[PDB]
Parts: sequence; C-alpha cells; structure tokens
Amino acid sequence: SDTLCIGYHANNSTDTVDTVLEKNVTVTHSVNLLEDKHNGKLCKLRGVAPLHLGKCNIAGWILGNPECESLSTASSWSYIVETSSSDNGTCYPGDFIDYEELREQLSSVSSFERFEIFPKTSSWPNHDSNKGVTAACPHAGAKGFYKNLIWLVKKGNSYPKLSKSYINDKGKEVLVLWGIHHPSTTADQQSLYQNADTYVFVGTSRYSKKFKPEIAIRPKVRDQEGRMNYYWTLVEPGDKITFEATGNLVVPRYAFAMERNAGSGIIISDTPVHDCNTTCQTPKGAINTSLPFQNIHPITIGKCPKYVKSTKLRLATGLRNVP
Amino acid sequence: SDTLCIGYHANNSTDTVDTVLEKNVTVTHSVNLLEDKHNGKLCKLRGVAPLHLGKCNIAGWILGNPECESLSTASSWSYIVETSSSDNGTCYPGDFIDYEELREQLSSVSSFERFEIFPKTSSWPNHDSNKGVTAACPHAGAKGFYKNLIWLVKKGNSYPKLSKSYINDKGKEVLVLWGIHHPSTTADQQSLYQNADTYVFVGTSRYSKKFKPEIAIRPKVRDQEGRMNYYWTLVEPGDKITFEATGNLVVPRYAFAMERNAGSGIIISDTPVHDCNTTCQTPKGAINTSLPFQNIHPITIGKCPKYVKSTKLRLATGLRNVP
Amino acid sequence: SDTLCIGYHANNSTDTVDTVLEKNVTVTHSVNLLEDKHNGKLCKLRGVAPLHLGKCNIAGWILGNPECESLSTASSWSYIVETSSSDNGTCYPGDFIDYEELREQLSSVSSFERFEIFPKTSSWPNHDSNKGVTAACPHAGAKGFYKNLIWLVKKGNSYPKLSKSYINDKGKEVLVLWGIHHPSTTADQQSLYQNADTYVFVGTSRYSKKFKPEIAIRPKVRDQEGRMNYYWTLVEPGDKITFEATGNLVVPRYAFAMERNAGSGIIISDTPVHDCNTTCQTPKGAINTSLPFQNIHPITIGKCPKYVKSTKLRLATGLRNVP
Amino acid sequence: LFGAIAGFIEGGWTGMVDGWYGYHHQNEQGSGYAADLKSTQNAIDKITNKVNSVIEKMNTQFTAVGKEFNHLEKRIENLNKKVDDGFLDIWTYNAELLVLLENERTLDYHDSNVKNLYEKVRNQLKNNAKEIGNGCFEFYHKCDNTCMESVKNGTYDYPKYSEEAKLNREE
Amino acid sequence: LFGAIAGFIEGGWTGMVDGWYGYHHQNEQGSGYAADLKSTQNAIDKITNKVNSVIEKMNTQFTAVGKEFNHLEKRIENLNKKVDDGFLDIWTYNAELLVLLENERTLDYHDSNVKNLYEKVRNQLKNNAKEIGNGCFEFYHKCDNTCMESVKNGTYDYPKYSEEAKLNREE
Amino acid sequence: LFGAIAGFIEGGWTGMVDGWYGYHHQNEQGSGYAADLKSTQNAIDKITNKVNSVIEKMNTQFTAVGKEFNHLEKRIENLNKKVDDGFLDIWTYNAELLVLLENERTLDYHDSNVKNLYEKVRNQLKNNAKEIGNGCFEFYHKCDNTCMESVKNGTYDYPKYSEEAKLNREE
Ligand SMILES: *[C@@H]1O[C@H](CO)[C@@H](O[C@@H]2O[C@H](CO)[C@@H](O)[C@H](O)[C@H]2NC(C)=O)[C@H](O)[C@H]1NC(C)=O
Ligand SMILES: *[C@@H]1O[C@H](CO)[C@@H](O[C@@H]2O[C@H](CO)[C@@H](O)[C@H](O)[C@H]2NC(C)=O)[C@H](O)[C@H]1NC(C)=O
Ligand SMILES: *[C@@H]1O[C@H](CO)[C@@H](O[C@@H]2O[C@H](CO)[C@@H](O)[C@H](O)[C@H]2NC(C)=O)[C@H](O)[C@H]1NC(C)=O
Ligand SMILES: *[C@@H]1O[C@H](CO)[C@@H](O)[C@H](O)[C@H]1NC(C)=O
Ligand SMILES: *[C@@H]1O[C@H](CO)[C@@H](O)[C@H](O)[C@H]1NC(C)=O
Ligand SMILES: *[C@H]1O[C@H](CO)[C@@H](O)[C@H](O)[C@H]1NC(C)=O
Ligand SMILES: *[C@H]1O[C@H](CO)[C@@H](O)[C@H](O)[C@H]1NC(C)=O
Repeated sequence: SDTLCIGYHANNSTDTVDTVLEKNVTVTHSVNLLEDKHNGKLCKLRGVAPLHLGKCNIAGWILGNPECESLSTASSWSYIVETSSSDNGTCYPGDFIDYEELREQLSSVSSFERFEIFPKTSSWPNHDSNKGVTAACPHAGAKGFYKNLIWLVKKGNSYPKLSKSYINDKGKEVLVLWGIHHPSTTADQQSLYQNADTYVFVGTSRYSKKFKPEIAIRPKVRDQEGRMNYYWTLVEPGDKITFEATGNLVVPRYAFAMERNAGSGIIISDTPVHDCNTTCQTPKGAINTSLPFQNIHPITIGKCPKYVKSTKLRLATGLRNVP
Repeated sequence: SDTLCIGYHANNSTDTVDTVLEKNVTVTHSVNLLEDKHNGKLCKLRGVAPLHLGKCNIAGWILGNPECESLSTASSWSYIVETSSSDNGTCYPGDFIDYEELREQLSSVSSFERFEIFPKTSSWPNHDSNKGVTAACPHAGAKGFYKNLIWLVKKGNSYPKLSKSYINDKGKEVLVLWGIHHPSTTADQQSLYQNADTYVFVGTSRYSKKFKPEIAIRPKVRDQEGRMNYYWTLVEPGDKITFEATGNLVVPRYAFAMERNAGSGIIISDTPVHDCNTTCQTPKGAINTSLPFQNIHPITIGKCPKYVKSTKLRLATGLRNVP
Repeated sequence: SDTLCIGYHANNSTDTVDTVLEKNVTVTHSVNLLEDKHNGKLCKLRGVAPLHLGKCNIAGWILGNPECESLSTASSWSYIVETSSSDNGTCYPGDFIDYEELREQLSSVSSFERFEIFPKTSSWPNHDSNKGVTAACPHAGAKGFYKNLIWLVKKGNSYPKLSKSYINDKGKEVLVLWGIHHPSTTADQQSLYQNADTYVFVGTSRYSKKFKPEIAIRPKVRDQEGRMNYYWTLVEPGDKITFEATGNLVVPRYAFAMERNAGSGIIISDTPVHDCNTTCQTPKGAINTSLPFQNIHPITIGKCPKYVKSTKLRLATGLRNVP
Repeated sequence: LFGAIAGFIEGGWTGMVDGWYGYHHQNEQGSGYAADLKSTQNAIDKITNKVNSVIEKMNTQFTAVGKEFNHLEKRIENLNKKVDDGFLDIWTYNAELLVLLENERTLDYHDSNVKNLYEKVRNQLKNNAKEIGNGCFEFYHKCDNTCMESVKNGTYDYPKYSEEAKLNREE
Repeated sequence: LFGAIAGFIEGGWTGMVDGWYGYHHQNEQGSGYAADLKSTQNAIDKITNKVNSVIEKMNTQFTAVGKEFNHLEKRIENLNKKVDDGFLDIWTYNAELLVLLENERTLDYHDSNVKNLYEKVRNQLKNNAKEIGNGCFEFYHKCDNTCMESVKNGTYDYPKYSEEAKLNREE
Repeated sequence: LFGAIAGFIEGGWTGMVDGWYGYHHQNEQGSGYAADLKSTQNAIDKITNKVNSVIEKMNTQFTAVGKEFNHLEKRIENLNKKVDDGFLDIWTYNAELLVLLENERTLDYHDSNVKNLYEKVRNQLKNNAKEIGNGCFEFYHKCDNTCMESVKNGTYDYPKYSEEAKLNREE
C-alpha cells in the first residue's frame, strides 16, 4: 500500500557548532563569524599609502638625520610605519620636547611640502653656517649634522645678536623645528659662541619662550658631554615666527607646510609594505572582512572588526546533521 | 449546524517592526524605545540654570574683560555655556596657564561669591594703581584693563618691594588669579617698574613659584609686542596666599570664594537658553525621556539615555497583523 | 481500570527568580551568579604579600621619614597599602615631583634592595654631613631628618663645588632620589651654604636638569618658611648619575635597586592585612569566587568578577515549582 | 514558531475588538466575536513586564561626557574619543540585536498563546465536535448560548451532550 | 511556552523525588511515582552546560582598576571615572537581561521536555488507552508491571494488547 | 524544542538533496525523495536575514587603537590599557554568548518547521491514512502521483477518496 513520509536533510558535513545547552553539535551548513586570516602585508589605507621610515624614526626623519636622506618624502600619507631597527633619531643627545604629541600630529597628513624657510646661503651673513658639525652625526665617514637645521657658530671672534622672522604666506600651517645647545663647559661655550651667558628667544602670536643654556658635564652619549634639545611649533597661516639669539641656537633651515588629517596612528613592524587597498590594518597585516569580529590583533587602524579572544565563532545556518 | 472558531485580533495599524528572522513585519501594537526628539533649547539642569557667557569665554569672564561686565554673575550654576562668537577673552596677549583644568573646575558650582581680596583704594599705598591700562583692553573708547586685576606700575620714579598676604577666612576655597607682565624692551620695563631685573614670587602652603620677566619683542598681537601670562590657584580654607614683587606683577583685585560641585561640563552652542527643567542636556537641545536610548547627540550632560547610531528601535507588544 | 500518569517535580523550595515575562517566580532549584560576600581582610595576591605602610605614605616611606623606620621593608610585594591615617610624608614642606607616577611605578616589584650609594662617612669630606637636621623632622624628641638623604651644609665657612658620580653596576635599574632646598632668606642661604647664588645640576644618559634656589618667605608649614623639593630618576643598568653643586643640594644616601613588575595598584583602607591568599582584592576585603559578577566594590586588583549594580542575579536551573 | 497565527488559523479578525485572542460562535440564536479576557489579560501583564524590564534595568548616572583638550593633548583627546566611540559601537549593537531578538520572541509568544487556547478547547469537546481546521469546531449537537459560554469559561459538560452527539456523528 | 507545566498538567508531584520528569502508574500489583532517568539526566547535562557557558565564557585579565590623579589632572580623573562608570552600566544591563532571558528559556525548556514525554507515550498507546487529560492515560487492558516498564522505556507492544483493548473499549 | 528532528522522526535523509525539509513517497508508479521548496525557501530567507542581522548591525568607525606614552606617563598608559582590555572582555563575552544563544534558536527553528510540516499533512489526510509514526503516513487508498503532488502542494481532496478509504480502513 501507498505511503508518504515527512523528513529532513542530512549530508557529507562535519561542521560543528556550540549552543547554550550542548557543545560540539554537528550541522548541515554553517557560517563563520570570526575573521582569523590576514594578508601579511602593510597596505594603503583608504587608497593612500603609508609613510615608511625604515632606517629612521620620526625624530630622525623630520630633523634630517644624515642616514634618512636616502628616504623620499611623499606629499601625503594615511599612517606612519617604523621598523624594529628604526634606530636613527637624534644623533646629538638631548630632549625632544612634546615628541609623542608630534608623532600623533604627523600620523596622517593630506598635504606636506618641505621648504627652505631660512636659506643657508643668504640668511646668516654675520654668523658661520658651515662649521657646526659633529662626530655624533657622521655623514660620509666625516663629521656632519642634521639637514633641516643649521648649527650657527661664531664668525671670527664674534656672535652678534641674531634676529630673524618668517611670515607664513603658505595658506596652510607650517611646522617649524629648532634646537638649543647646552655646552659641556664654559670653554666650549666660548669656543662656539664667544659670549658666555647668552639667551635664545622664540615667538609667534600664540607662542613665546625664552631659553638659557645650562652649561655642565653630562654623562657621555655618542661621545658628547653636552646636550641639545629640540623644540617645535606650528605657525598658522598669516602668522609669523621670530628668533632672537646671542648664542646656542640651532636655527631652522627647512620647515614643512602641512595639512593635518585626523587621528591616524603609527605602526611599528617589520611586515613589508605593499600595493593593496584595505579598510583595516594591523601590524601583522591587513584584514579584508565584512565579519563583525576578529582575533588577529587588538591594535588596528581603520574601520575594523571588534577584537575578541575567541578561537571559534561559528553560526549554524542549517540543521542538526543526523544519519 | 453550530460552530465555534478560535482566532486572533487584527486592526487599523501599520506599525512595523524588525525581527532576527524577518524585516518590515506589521503588528497590531508596538512601542518605541529610541528617543529622537529634543526641544531645541538649553534648559536648567536639575532645576538650576546654566551660566551663559554669550560674548565672552571663561577666560574673559573670570578675569573681567571689559566686554563682559554687562553679564551678571549668578551664585551657582549647573553647567556653562559659550557661543561660537565667544571671542572676548584675554585682551592682553599671553598664556593662560592650566586654562583647560580651570574651565573643568568651574563647570559647576553650588556657591560663588566674588569679593575684593585686595581693595583698590587701600591696598597699594606705595604703587600706582590708576595708570596701568592699555589699548588692547579698550573700555568706553578709551584705554582700559581687566576688572578683577590691577596692573601695578611705579609711583613717581620708585617701585619698592611689594608684599601682601591674604588669609582665607571664607570657609570655602577661594580662587585667586593674578598675572605677570613681560615687557617688549628694557626701556618699557624701566618706564613701568623702574628697576630692570625684577622678580615676582607667589606662595601658599602647597604652592610656591618664582617668576622672572622675560623681556623681548614678540609678534604684535592687538598692537602688543609684550606679553602677559595669567596664573591661578585655589587657596584652601584657613590657608593664606602671599605675593612679593619688585615689578611686573598684575595683582589681584577680585577673587572668588566657591564650592565646586562635581564633573559637569561646558557646552558650546548658539542654541538659546530658556526657562525649562530637564535631566538630560545636549548642545542641540534638551531631552525629556525615560527611554533607554537616544540618537540626538553623543555629548550629553545629566542622567541621559545611551547614545546609539540607530534610526529606529521599535519593540513589538501586540501580534502579527493579518487580515 | 489501570492508569499511567505523566508529570513533573515539586518540592520544599522557595527560591525565586525573575524572567522577562514574569517576576518573583518560584523554582525547584536555582543557582546564584553574583558574588556579594567578601572576607573583610586584605590578603596576599597570588601568594605574595602587599607592602603595608600604616603610619606613612609612599613619600614618607622611600625618603625615610623618621616615623617610618619602625616599618620593615620587604624585598618584593604584589600591591601597596596605605591607611586613612597615613599622614607621615614629607616632613619638610615642598613639592614631590612626578609623585603620582612614582607611586604607580612602585606599586608592584619583584625585587627591591636598599643600599648606600653615597656612604655618609666617606663621600663628603669637604662638606658637613652631620649638621643638617630640622625641627620639622623630629626623631627622639630632637631635631632630625630623612634617613635616605643627607642635607649637606657648609664646612667652616666654605662650600666648595661638589661633584659626585655613581655607576649602576647592579644589573637592575636603580631608583635614586634627591632633594633641593629653597631657603627663606639670603641670611639663611648664607648660613647654610656660604655662597648666595648657587646651582645644582643632575644628569644621566637620558636625564639632565639644572636647578637654582628660589629664596623667599613662604607661609609657615611645620614651622618652615623655606621649602624643599624632592626629585627622582631611574638609572638604567650600566648608566651613571652625576651630581654637581655649589649649594642647596640634599644629596642621596640610600638608593634602591629594583625590578618593576607590571601595573598593580595602591589600595587605601583601614581594613586589616592578614595571611590569606586571593586572586581578587578590594579595599573592603578579598573575594573568593568563580562567578562572573560581583557587587562588592568597583575598584579591584587581580582577576576579578565584573562589578555590577545588581542586588540579585539568580539563574533558574530547575523548573517552576507548582504544588 | 507554533504554527497557529498566520498558519493553520490563516487570518486575523478585525471584528474582534475587545482583546487579543478569542472566539467566534454561530448557533440558531445568532453569531459574533468575543475575546477571551483571562488569557488576553494574562498576556498584557507579561508583555508589559517585558517592556518595563528592558527599560527599567538601564542604570543611569549623572555624567558630563564632553572634555576639552589643548593643542598639545591630542593623544588623550584621541583616547577620550576612542572611549566615546567604543561605547557607541557596543550600545548600538546590543540595542539593535536585543530588539530583533525580543521581537521574534514576542511574536512567537502570541503564536503559542493562540495555539494553547485552540488545544484547550479541542480537549474539552473531543468527538462531540468535528475539527474543520482553520481553528473552527463544528458541533455534532445543538450548542445554545449557555453551552457556548461554558466552553469559553472551561466548564463545558461533555456528558450532557455526549449521546446527542454520538447519534448525529454517524450520519 | 508549550502548555504542559502549570497548564494541561496542572500540578507537580512532591512525591516524585528521584528526578525532574516522570510517571505515576496504578495497576493490580500496586502504584507509585518513578522518574524518567534518561530524559531527566539529558536535561541536567544541558542545563549544567548552560550554567557553565554563562560562567566560563567570561574573560578575566589581571588588572588594577584604581588610578590616582593630582589636583591639576581633574580632566583625566573624570575621563577615568567615565570609563569605570560606562563599564558598570554596560555589564549591569547585560547581566540583568541575560539572566531574565535565560530564565524564560530554561523554564520553557522544561515545559517542552514534559510535553514531548506526554506525546512520546500517547503515540505508543494510541487507542489502547483513553486520554483522561491532566496527563493521565486510562488503559483499556490489564497493564502489568512489565507492560508499564515497557511503555516507560519506549518498547511497548501495541499488537500484544490491541484486541483485548478493542472489545473493552466498546463500553 | 519541538520533538521532531532527532526525535519522533529519528533520522535525516542524505538522499534528499534539493532542500532542507521534504517528503518521500511510495506508490505503484515508483518512489523517491522530493524537497518542499516553499517551506525550504521560506527558511533560507529567514536564516539569511538572521546572518545579515548579526553582521550588518555592527557599527564600525574609523579609529586608531594604538597610543604611545613616554616613561613618565605610565598612569595614562595604564588607563588606555584598561580601556582596551575592558572592551576586549565585553566583546568576547557578548560574541561568545550571542552565538551560543542564536545557535540554540536556529536549531529549534528547523525542528519547528519540520513539525509544522508533519502537522500540515496530518490535518489534510486525517483518517484517510494511518499514522505509523517516524513521520510516515500509510494510505488507506490508492494514491497515484497526482494525488501525492496534491498533498505536497496543500490542495488534497479529502472527499474524492473518503469512501474508498473507509471501506479499506475496516480491515
Ligand atoms: C644610525 O644608526 C646606526 C645603527 O643604528 C648607528 O651606528 C651604530 O653605532 C653604535 C654606537 O655608536 C655602534 O656600536 C654600532 O656598531 C653601530 N651600528 C651600525 C649598524 O653601524 C649610527 O651612529 C647611526 N647614525 C646616525 C647618523 O645617527
Ligand atoms: C572683543 O572682541 C571683538 C571681536 O571679537 C574685538 O573687535 C575686533 O578686534 C580685532 C583685533 O583687534 C579687529 O581686527 C576687528 O576690528 C574687531 N572685530 C570685530 C568683529 O569687531 C574687540 O576688540 C574685543 N575687545 C576686547 C576688550 O576683548
Ligand atoms: C607624623 O604625623 C603626625 C600626625 O599624623 C604629626 O603629628 C602632628 O603634629 C602637629 C604639628 O606638626 C600637631 O599639631 C598635632 O598634634 C600632631 N597630630 C597628631 C595626630 O598627633 C607628626 O608631626 C608627623 N611627624 C613627622 C616626622 O612626619
Ligand atoms: C585603491 O583606491 C584608489 C582610490 O579610491 C584607486 O584609484 C585604486 O585603484 C585602488 N588601488 C588598488 C591597489 O586597488
Ligand atoms: C524646576 O524644578 C524646581 C523643583 O524644585 C522648581 O522649583 C522650579 O520651579 C522648576 N522650574 C520650572 C520652570 O518648571
Ligand atoms: C483608524 O480607524 C479608526 C476607526 O475608524 C480611527 O479611530 C483611527 O483614527 C484610525 N487611525 C488610523 C490608524 O488610521
Ligand atoms: C594559599 O594558597 C597557597 C597556594 O595555593 C598556599 O601555598 C598557602 O598555604 C595558602 N595560604 C592560605 C590560604 O592561608
């Protein structure tokens, strides 16, 4: 006699999922909710490439440490990348003031142009712009210095009051860095700048700081018992910046006219940089997902899945596989 | 023959809701869980009105910039409000030290009394309390200055050591502000204070700072090549504050005895202030609700619904509407 | 005729739980998900005891305030404990620089050895290491001072330039603290150090700071119109620290070679310390549980349940109790 | 899902206005809709409780979200932003999904209530009536208004009519 | 909800102490309660798993929540507070609602287990017994203890008794 | 749970490949498996919607998680770490439990669909066939392929065969 039975699917599948009531339940079909694969590459975030410093850090890079000139500086970037051997920084020892804030502010720019605010040949007719070099910042075997700064020293036996202004006619803000030098001894002070007891003064519409050299022996670093502190400010469009000095000023040469973007970050890894787009970047590599969770890395840049500690988040679509 | 059917309700309704399994499902009755309406007004938070600065910012207000005296200062407030044209602040250019921490500390007070800590007529018999005015802080067309500070300048050809104490007998903490003046040139320094090379010293039981004028030309701001930095401290009840100076001190005149409340905030908007109560305030306007979510604004003050990105959170109460 | 009925359990129980649809539902069996009991004791976290300062705070403790020598200093600890009567700190008034960061860095150490970096008997042959005591830091009724610092004053009528280095040969970082003294008056300055107008300079490979005394009358604290600021740095292994001074330096005597652990914290309570293990510590007492939530205290140290505002979180295991 | 609403009872009654679930009779004396007030009320109480549970469990504290940072505090500004933004992402997701989940359940709850009510009736009548389906029962006897009202309030006397029904059932 | 517990089986048995769901028989040889150990155990395992899922999925790391800020760090003090307070609100809400939801589900789970067990029995017996209701079945034949134990462990022989039942059924 | 899958229909059909739920017939003309495409599709749409709900409701904003602090900024470093770690604990727990809950529900959803489909058929046939159980129906008449296809698409004519069935039923 004739029959008609009611029933359900079963198959090949060995996909398991977990439920509140039961673990390791085998199901016909299932879909994964956790991204755990990355491409092993540092890619272009929202279509724009990162700045790759390689041999240097940001300090070395914006100051123009001699080892960083083989880099080429783009005119925009989405995030910055240093490597674990990015050890070329401030070759002359000292304090880089508000450095961490500086790195955050440069982390993304939409426009970046280096330019000679105070041209070497023309700006310093009463001081010596050619000496002012050190074994701490060696170039081609010979004593050198930062590219974007000049260490002004006395001419003959004379350091007359120095006075120099720059008006920002660039229509974007311009980042200006300078440095101040603290000699080891009064003999060194006088060797370089003639007058002991000097001052440096720097000012904009919103900034004003006076600096006095602090002459003493520090512990030797890269053979220096002296020290050099590096400072920086951002001159707004239309504003000007003015320098005044009776010695000890490491004056700017290059500056940078920039347009900041918006909180990006700096990634430190040896993962290689590639041509690829992504919307989510980790130091291990990039993530290409629409899935809401990931377990690759907690420190991401972009529109990222939420980092979780899970190893498996598998969602049943089909039904219990019973044969 | 007789029948009895079992069934369910249906109606007018076009309310839809979403479920995990199905979107746009029409239901008989439904309730909304997301507040999306605000009253377009800045109201009184927990019954007490905000401080509305209008033409000035907090800096201008507490210093007594001449454009802010047409304001009237209440003796308590729940939060502060500035507008986007609150541009009257420190009319004499300089640095307002720990300004942001100051604004956070004044954001809500339960008690606030302005009072003449160092009365003008009586406190400065050996210095000139009447000159000491500037084109940077103009009053009725003529040169003026802050109301809550006096710019003490020399009397005849003499600035004798100044020395003044105040003991806090007010039973609440009192906020004392002062300023220090950095002239353009040694000529100016000597015009105002006679002695070049001066110092100002300020101290309480827990505070102690020495200040030396830094004399140099800054870029002109409101026609000033000089500068003036503003400082502040809170003298705790019973403690005292002492000033000592051979020049360059902008002394207090008014101070404020206050009781801080507890983290409120400052809202910056041109939304008008009104007489209305609320328990939750946004810069766009206030929210009257007991619903757990809102999508009006993320920066709120009060007991607020949680800000979400949803456009619709409608919860089914009734059943599937089928006709 | 014969019958067979199907049914379910009921019992003694009065356990209730709540559901979305219904409150106060009586169930047969139930399990609690919220830890609300603590043992009223401050215990040893992951087997290792906290540092209990009792009478003193961290400032008093690492400086060697005379009231803290009855403490015994362990060579490792999991977290620090102060009481609400931990009022013995810097007996000579002043500013303890970066104090909060210091407390955070000492909150847990795996190794801690106090040692005489600059031995009293041998290190200061041209200065007076015996005078240099004060009524602000009294010992056995008589005037005293910190144990871990020496207040060097002139010998006879002479304070020659002082110059002293220490090289860190300890294979861990060593924490060195020192102080600088600001006299009340030039008479006091000259009484102690002979020369008015002095400087102190301190330096390592990464640290460099010059200090000048600021001579003036402050409001009396513990009978002192002068002041004394306390500074500290961590000398890394192999590096050295150097002191240079023409007066006003309170020189180190003891220093501490330490190994920092990893973010622990300091708890402030009068809850007594006991021999007890725990994996989760609150200021009210310790928590022994594997339940995911707790309502005892929000500020915990260890692997803790999540603090919630709930009074009851009871999960039904059995079924509706119907009799 | 319980197979009743939008299922084996394929439509709703716009004509039944006094409640959520109920009956429609037809005898010699007339016909009409009438809600089951006990089971309707029971559901209202429970749904109400659900709504209030979702609303009233939210802990609200006084807080000023906004902070202001100077131009050399970008890092803590961005820390702050991360916090605000992290909370936004969490609440948005939970709120969205909570609602989606609870709505599926609410709808199913009603399906269940309607099914249980069909079964309640079926097990009173048994063979004294025929299961047409579409939720209707077609009596094998004269069910006057007193009889109807007895089924509706659960006190239907099977014995009374069992013989009148049996003889009618066979033809 | 499945309509069994607090429903068509209107009460529980205080007298059944060896498990959650079961039977009560009555024949010529005696009478008594006896849990279904297979289905009771099955449920315990699954509920246990639920309890452990809720507990053991919580990721806990070593952390010192407390921070200390000086009097010029009010802003980051308040930031810190906003963080602590934000987490409190989130956990409280989720925990409260998690429990409310899971309890509705646990109770329904039991309802289902009891219903499935009734149905298991009904579909073995069929017309060899009468559905009194309140969860009882009234046999049309002599069901000895071996017979009972056969229905309870699902191996009941319909054929064996089908004729003895048929003749008895007609009164 | 609805008692069908892994229950009163004790196994699945590897042989039914064109869908999730369906039938297996056997008459004089042949035999074979065939999915119910309407109810299978219906479920696919709804499950798909569930998957997309869980994925697409996640709000993601642009953020750079990493921050760098100098050696005197331990405290805000640790504040930052507390934030990162707090978010990790929340997301991990919710994600883990979301999935556990939704999987229990998805599986139950299918159980329900299979049960509803059995009931759909049972209430068409009634006494024109016998409920063997294990989800089978054993006809009391000759059900040709047109007849089968009529029960499968819900247009089965009870009257047509009701008499052919009654006479066959009595043996
Ligand atoms: C750039 O970095 C290199 C390596 O990071 C520096 O050279 C090192 O100098 C140390 C100590 O002075 C030597 O002991 C190492 O052998 C050197 N390493 C290498 C790879 O050469 C170099 O001084 C840096 N140059 C500048 C200009 O900063
Ligand atoms: C109050 O602010 C107003 C405008 O915000 C000042 O007036 C401006 O002054 C600037 C610079 O000195 C001039 O370039 C303009 O002529 C003025 N602008 C406008 C819109 O009026 C005014 O000087 C302020 N006064 C004080 C005491 O702070
Ligand atoms: C140690 O702390 C105690 C109090 O905790 C200090 O004693 C107080 O001294 C003041 C004056 O300095 C007296 O007016 C009080 O009578 C004392 N208070 C108590 C409770 O006795 C003590 O001076 C501190 N000593 C050191 C060396 O730090
Ligand atoms: C990345 O994006 C840009 C602009 O949005 C586009 O022109 C380009 O093709 C993309 N690059 C790659 C490698 O896909
Ligand atoms: C706001 O509430 C307080 C309650 O004390 C009341 O005095 C006041 O009148 C209220 N104001 C308005 C405008 O409703
Ligand atoms: C629906 O119709 C009713 C009665 O005709 C009326 O009271 C109500 O205003 C109408 N509202 C809608 C939902 O259109
Ligand atoms: C605490 O436990 C540790 C190891 O678990 C053990 O060594 C110690 O004796 C215990 N101390 C207590 C609980 O008193």
